[PDB]
Amino acid sequence: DQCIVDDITYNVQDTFHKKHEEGHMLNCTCFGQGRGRWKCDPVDQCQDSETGTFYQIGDSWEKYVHGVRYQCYCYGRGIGEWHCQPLQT
Amino acid sequence: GLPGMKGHRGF
Ligand SMILES: *[C@@H]1O[C@H](CO)[C@@H](O)[C@H](O)[C@H]1NC(C)=O
Repeated sequence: DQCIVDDITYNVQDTFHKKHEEGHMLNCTCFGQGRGRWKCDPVDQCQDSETGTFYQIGDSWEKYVHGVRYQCYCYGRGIGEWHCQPLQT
Repeated sequence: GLPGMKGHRGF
């Protein structure tokens, strides 16, 4: 048995990643089990409040808020924890 | 919580 997801074929016991339509990342598993069954879980990741954009652990991004430019970073730590800092030289 | 996904032939 196999799994078919987005025109991709996986073997039973295969694991892979997949981007949800909403934009967040998933970790997935192919079970097959007669019907090519597969499941995907929301990965530990960060979601920007303003932009609603998703960032992965280790990712860094910038944003302008009230004319101030920040560098942001996704720590995750099991709670999609992320922090930002004002640009400095 | 964020949604996951599941699938299988005949879905
Ligand atoms: C996703 O990863 C977690 C461990 O971080 C694992 O326990 C879970 O089974 C995975 N989900 C799927 C559907 O593969």
